[PDB]
Amino acid sequence: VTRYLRLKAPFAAFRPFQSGSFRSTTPVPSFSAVYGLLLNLAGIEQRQEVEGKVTLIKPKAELPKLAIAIGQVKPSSTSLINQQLHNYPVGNSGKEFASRTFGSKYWIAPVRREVLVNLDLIIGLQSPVEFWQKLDQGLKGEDEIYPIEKPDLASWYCPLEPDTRPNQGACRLTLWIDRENNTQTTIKVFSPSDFRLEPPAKAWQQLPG
Amino acid sequence: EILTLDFNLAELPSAQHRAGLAGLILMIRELKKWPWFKIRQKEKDVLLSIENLDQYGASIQLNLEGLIALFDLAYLSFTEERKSKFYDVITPQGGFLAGWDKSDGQIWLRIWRDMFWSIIKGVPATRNPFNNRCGLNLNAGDSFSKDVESVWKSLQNAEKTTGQSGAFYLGAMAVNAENVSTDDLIKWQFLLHFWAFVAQVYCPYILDKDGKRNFNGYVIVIPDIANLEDFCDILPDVLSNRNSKAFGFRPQESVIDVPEQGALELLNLIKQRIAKKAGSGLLSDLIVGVEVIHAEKQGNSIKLHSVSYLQPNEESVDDYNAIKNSYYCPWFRRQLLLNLVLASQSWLKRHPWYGFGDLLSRIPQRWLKENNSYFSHDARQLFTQKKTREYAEIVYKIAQGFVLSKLSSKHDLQWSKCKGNPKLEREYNDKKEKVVNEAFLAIRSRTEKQAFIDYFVSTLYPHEFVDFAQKLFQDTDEIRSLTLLALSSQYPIKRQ
Amino acid sequence: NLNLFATILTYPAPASNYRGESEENRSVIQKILKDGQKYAIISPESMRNALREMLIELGQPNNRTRLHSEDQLAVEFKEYPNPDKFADDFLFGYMVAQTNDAKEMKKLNRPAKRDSIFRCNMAVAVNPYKYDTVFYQSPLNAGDSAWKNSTSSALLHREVTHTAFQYPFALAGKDCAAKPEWVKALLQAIAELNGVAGGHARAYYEFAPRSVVARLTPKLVAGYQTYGFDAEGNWLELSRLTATDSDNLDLPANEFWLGGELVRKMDQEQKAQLEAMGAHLYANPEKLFADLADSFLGV
Amino acid sequence: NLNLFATILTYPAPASNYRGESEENRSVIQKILKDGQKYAIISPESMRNALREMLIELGQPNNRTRLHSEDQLAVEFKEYPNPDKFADDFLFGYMVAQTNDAKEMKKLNRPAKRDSIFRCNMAVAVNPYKYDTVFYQSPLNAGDSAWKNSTSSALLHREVTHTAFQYPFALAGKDCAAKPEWVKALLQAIAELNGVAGG
DNA sequence: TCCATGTTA
DNA sequence: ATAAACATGGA
Repeated sequence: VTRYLRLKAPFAAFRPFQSGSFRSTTPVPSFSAVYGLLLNLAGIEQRQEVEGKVTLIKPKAELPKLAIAIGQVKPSSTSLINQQLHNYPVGNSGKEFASRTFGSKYWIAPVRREVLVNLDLIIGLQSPVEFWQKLDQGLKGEDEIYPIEKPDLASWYCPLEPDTRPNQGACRLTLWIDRENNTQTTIKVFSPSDFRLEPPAKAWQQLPG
Repeated sequence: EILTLDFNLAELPSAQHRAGLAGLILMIRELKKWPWFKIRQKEKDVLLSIENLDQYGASIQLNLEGLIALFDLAYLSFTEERKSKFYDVITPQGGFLAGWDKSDGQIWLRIWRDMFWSIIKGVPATRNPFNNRCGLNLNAGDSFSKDVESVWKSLQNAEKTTGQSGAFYLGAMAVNAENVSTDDLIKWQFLLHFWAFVAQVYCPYILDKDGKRNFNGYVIVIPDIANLEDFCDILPDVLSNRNSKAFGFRPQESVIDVPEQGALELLNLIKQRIAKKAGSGLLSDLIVGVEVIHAEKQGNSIKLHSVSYLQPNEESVDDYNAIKNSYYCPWFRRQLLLNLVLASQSWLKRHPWYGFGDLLSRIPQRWLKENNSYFSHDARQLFTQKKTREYAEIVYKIAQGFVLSKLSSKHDLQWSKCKGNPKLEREYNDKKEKVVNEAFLAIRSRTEKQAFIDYFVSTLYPHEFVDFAQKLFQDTDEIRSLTLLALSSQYPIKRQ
Repeated sequence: NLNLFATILTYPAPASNYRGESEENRSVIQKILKDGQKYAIISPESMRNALREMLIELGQPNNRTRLHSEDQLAVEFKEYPNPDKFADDFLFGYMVAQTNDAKEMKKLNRPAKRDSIFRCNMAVAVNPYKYDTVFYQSPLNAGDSAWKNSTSSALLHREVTHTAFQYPFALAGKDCAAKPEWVKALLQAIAELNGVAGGHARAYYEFAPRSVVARLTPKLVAGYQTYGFDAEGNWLELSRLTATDSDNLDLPANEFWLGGELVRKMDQEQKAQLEAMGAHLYANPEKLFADLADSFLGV
Repeated sequence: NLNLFATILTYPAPASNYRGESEENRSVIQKILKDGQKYAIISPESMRNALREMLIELGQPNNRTRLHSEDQLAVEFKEYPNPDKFADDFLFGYMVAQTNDAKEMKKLNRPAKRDSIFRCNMAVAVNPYKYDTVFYQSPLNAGDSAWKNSTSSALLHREVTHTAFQYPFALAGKDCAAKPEWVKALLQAIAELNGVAGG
């Protein structure tokens, strides 16, 4: 890796991909979300932004190549703070609903979901010099994030093989997802490793995106 | 026709599919033990063979008649009569579970059956398969294969995509924030038809104003399988080693209080069986994770309450094994399970349960606290299950000294003489009650940083050993909790 | 070349918002385990709704009404938001319609999908909850009336507390320059917020500005993090005064004006002379936001 | 077009609100925390009831009254005779059911919900109190003419404290339908506000 | 696509 | 205390 930078945030939420009627969350963000956040923070606009019923139709032909890991310093708890969020009905969709048709989003119904009390992340990116330079220009050029790479090292994550039973692992995770018919991502489960030493090469994952 | 299917545990996205594989394998194993099954095999040339059964993969070979037989066995059902203040209700047979529930009246099965109607098939349009196979006699050659042919056509190309229906008991057709549909595989959707037979069911409840348990919905427990062959060998006796004592019309063990309690109970039974059944690895080597679902029906709609993922650690199992020893645990001391969860490893040792234990106890049970003492409050937490330890012990000494000395100074009557003669115990005990509850209620309210310490004058009213103000003036909560709880230790014991 | 963002605080008063999720015969409020304690919170959706209500109250045109319906809560009186002008004041204009207005063939406007301006955070209390409780009479309506009576009368109870709230803006960018008048009106509406929560008419709590202080150059937010502050003290003052004394040359205090309403009463001269002669005027939030708008029209 | 709101206080005297929610032997008053101290409370429902009572007294049309002749206290004139055409202060009482006066649509086109013009708030003290303050006494029984037969024979306690307290209120601005005399009569009733207490 | 219906210890 | 605001696959 070239260098890595640290950040923290008080509140966040990471929905499982089509969790269901009742939402849920995961202790750590997905790799795809982190990749998108880093791409946007550099000021790189999305490669494709066509419009229609849906979006996110992304070929890999023109897209930066890069390798990302993930880290974690302090465990955080979870809470549930919501009572309502409307939806789009399935069924008759009778009476007025069919009468209005104004970007409908009618039939408000109650539903709850989860939030994270606190969040802090440490990992950065292994990338060529030009990409890091333009990322710095996007951050500084024409909540809070800053590089403390060498000190302040904490635990990390890594894919797990059928041995060495881990503790408090993440149930599911996403690598590269497109909102269409596909095979989604291959590996789901991940395992945390606790040691104040540089993460192993297995922790680094070369992202296809 | 001959069709072969191969499955790998690593490629499954959810633990539900992993349960489905084990359910299908157990279905085949149980079906292989029926005379009518082999009669149909030798008559209609039924093909059914497990090829490669190991820890990491599975292989199956089957024909159309095998699918017909499996759907005949799985979707078997009959009709039962119930009364109203009369009507017929169709009830599923239960499959291989009927051959394993040795409890009187198959009461466990009943709960399972109830659950199958509560959440599994809340939408009645999905009840069609059981309607057709009601009253059929597989020993008499009764069979049904109309729906089987469509499934066979679909399975002819299992790699094609499809759409998830409500047969998956989580989510909707698209969740419908917008029109998204969903993604799944035909072979993967086939596997979900049988995992419901492996899940565990428990009945949660809430406490009313009168303290009676009001049951609402169910809690479903799903295991995550690591070694398939070991799991399928051990479960048949795990189910058979369950308790049989029933409370009312439900098993006593079936009553749980928190969603995580059933997860601990299942793996506790597994740990009992691993001592009973040797030759397998540790619990982690058998179960990777536990899934807990809280569900309940409301009208023509189904609502969820909690979804979570647990861990199989045994040190928590050892602690949990202690709670069942105490008989008729009060619902307040029961909240000890809540505080079971480099920061929170040893958080239980401070017992900070005064707050939430008091919050609920205030409202409806300040009236009911005089009733049966909730079985002596498990001897008031078994009398703290017996200088910081000395700091805890001096509170117990001081409370007893206060109550005895005050009751003596009031009328100079001693329980030593009272126990000697009959017909005078309850008159003494009534004064004891009315002298303890007033002080307990006085400490119940008027609690803050400074005013609380001034009430210690009353505690030592009829009145080294001083070098602890550096703790008393700082905590103000642990000491308050101890003085509140230990004061109830001197509360009278019940007559019986 | 940015949009400034700040943090507001409210005068203490008893809490009003009951957040549903009622269990047995009590109404409760959601809590957060910030440091193992209890804290009352409010979701940003209520603030968004209240701000839009004040925008419609001030007379600014809009195309959406949430009216009290007899059957079930719903929102209506809305048409196609074809122009960005005359609608929704450049914010919160979602659309998920599958077939609408010939998409863009005759609409000829941007889809207005997944667009937002002035994304706001959520409010947090400053004092721990002490497990309070206040009971409630709640007698039956009648024993002889034609209308129903719920067959009995109960004795309820609810909990209240007095605690201030802090609240960040988080407004940035430079694209919101089409209607500076709309921006000024929105700023005035924020300065004139009252009854933001939908809690209840009685025991009403209102969000009045009280020592709103934050600013930055056209760089992303950092430094004070909008949270991690003490209660009923000088967190504003201690935090940014200490930082600016440590960072008088590291960060420009000329643009980042003064902080704290108490220092407006004492030691104002010393702080001003030691820091800078910048536009650090602080008399009232109204004129403060007026000069913010005056300086913001040029940028 | 014009809004108004004010905070008012009174003169010091012993406490007046009494409910006895704790126990028969010991009576207590509601307590609230404030900066580590404790203070007294008078709930807004009491002031609402008192305002209704003075609107009764000041010769104003009414749509609610009590009976004081039932085992469990209830209200009669609010719900029995009135279809809620015009409330005391346009409070337009609500309640939900399968129907309410023929779905409250055909006979009288009014919304199910209410207006809530008035805007009150909790009343809080200015200085703290401290624990029990006064004793009390109770008789044994009637004796010869046995009709009461309580047979209590106890010496209970009471809680009193001396404090003058204040409270705010607010009023809507653009409400002018049938206002001219109604709102000024309500204001005049506020001016006195005599009979409010828990006892 | 649309238009056929289900209740307790 | 009421107090309420969903799904299947079927020609």
